[PDB]
Amino acid sequence: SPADTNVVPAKDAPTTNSPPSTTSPNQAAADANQQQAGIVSSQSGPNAVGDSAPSSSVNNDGDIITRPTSDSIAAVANATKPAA
Repeated sequence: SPADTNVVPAKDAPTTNSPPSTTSPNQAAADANQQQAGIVSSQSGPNAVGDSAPSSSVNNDGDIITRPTSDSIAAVANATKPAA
């Protein structure tokens, strides 16, 4: 029974479920993933307490991004263009 014999991490899996948050990026994501898996809260006790998941917002550096790393470089760049 194929399409089962071979299952690999989905496209961009690290941070798929990760919800667009500005409060606790990781916690918020370690939860979308939590409910996502279907694992009820009351079921996993101590575990689902202090935990993080890669977040779709957190970006590669600590900083809690609010838009693509690229469109952010684009902001700084644009805001600096003396009249040719």
